[PDB]
Amino acid sequence: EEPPLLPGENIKDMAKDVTYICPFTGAVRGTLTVTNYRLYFKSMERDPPFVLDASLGVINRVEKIGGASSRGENSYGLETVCKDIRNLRFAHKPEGRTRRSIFENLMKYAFPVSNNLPLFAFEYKEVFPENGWKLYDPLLEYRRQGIPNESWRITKINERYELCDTYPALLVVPANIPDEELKRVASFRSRGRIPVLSWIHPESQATITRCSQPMVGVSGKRSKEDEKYLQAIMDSNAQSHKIFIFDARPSVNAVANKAKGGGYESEDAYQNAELVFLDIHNIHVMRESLRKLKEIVYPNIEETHWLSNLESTHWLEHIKLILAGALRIADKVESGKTSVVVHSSDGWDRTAQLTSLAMLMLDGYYRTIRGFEVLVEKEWLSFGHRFQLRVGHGDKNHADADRSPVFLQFIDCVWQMTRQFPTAFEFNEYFLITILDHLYSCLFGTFLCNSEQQRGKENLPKRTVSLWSYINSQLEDFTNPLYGSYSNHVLYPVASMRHLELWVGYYIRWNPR
Repeated sequence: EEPPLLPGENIKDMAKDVTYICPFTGAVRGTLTVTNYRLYFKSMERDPPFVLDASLGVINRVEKIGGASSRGENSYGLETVCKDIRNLRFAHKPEGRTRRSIFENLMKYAFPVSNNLPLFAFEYKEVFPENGWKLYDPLLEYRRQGIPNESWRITKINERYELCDTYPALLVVPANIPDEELKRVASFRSRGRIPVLSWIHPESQATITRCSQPMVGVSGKRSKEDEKYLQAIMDSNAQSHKIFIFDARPSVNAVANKAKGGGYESEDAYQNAELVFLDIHNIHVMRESLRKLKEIVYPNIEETHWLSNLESTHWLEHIKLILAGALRIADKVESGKTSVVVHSSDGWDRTAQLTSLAMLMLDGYYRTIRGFEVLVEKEWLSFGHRFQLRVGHGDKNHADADRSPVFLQFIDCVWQMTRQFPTAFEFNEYFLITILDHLYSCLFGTFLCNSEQQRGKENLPKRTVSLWSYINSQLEDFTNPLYGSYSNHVLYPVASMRHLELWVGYYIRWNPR
């Protein structure tokens, strides 16, 4: 049958008598349709009609299966490798002459950018009541935190992204630090990502600042400005008992960076700071782990060695190290009334996972649907997480080594806390899954581009629809009924291989059980 079309979506090609080789219920012949948004397969040869509907943005690669030298049944066809923790395989009849046409169209519309075409987000013409782009207001988010105040001021030094182009326009720094100062520190911190305020404790004033690695290099080069800057962060605390710096990386990776120009804050250089390594691996290790998870989870799980196989992917270990890291950060702020500086190498992957998770543990606001959206727009989008690069939107280079499931791990971690505290969050699992589905779909412009500056030049608010516009207009679907009965507004999940579950709802949701 015909695939329901969204305003702006059009059919680009369709093939009759194509067979979908379901790993769960056997071959099924029907009609394959390709639009500028989805891949839609439907067969009336079953009751109810078998339907397969996936957004094209989830396709990684398209492979031709079989050739002129193939006889087996359903041996000639196509297979789409998906970001969805699944693969879709279809069989075509050579005499039907549809494969090539579908292959080319799948290649064309699933990878529009590689073909001088626009991401569907720019074609989507739907209109919603609520406007997701007006949801997050920096100046106001800060006002809610009580910023600025006597210890922290707002600067405009980067209002034109001149200080750091992968940072937001407004930045909160120590009240006693001048702009010419920031410029000096911006020179010592990789990519100019200087330490800037992310969150402040409502009562004690302990702060969570974020940044990238210090350009220390093989020779212990220092920065009077950077050192003074961190000192200023400490002098901003009443319970002024030193300051903690959480370096996301394993000790050996931090040293290896020092060898290439980066590094970490030494004991000698920063006398009033204690640095802790959190052992969270790089994007390459994370991509490799997810790959292994997919192999054992789809299509058929080998039950005899599920646990040992899961252990070998290390996926849950990474989820654990990330949560445990966020925990260490929240605890030091809450209980230790101590300020913490968070960084890694570029301060836009692991650093974003840590700040946002600790903030979810510390600020109940972020646990509300609107609060979470603000969290994502704040710590992830505005701060420079390279979504476009990490997901590879509309780009056919499936082997790109910059692609890594960083935001997915984050969302996975948020889900874990949701399992351990069923009444603490106003949103539900469906809300997180939806966020992950649209992270790949490219229906909304929310997760496009690699920095705030970029999203400004592309004028996304005026050319694309915000995912939040869709969500906030049907909150019923994304509202958790248990929310509202949680007094203690500080969460402390347990980061253990015994308390963390593999998110079956996302990684294994395709089996018709």
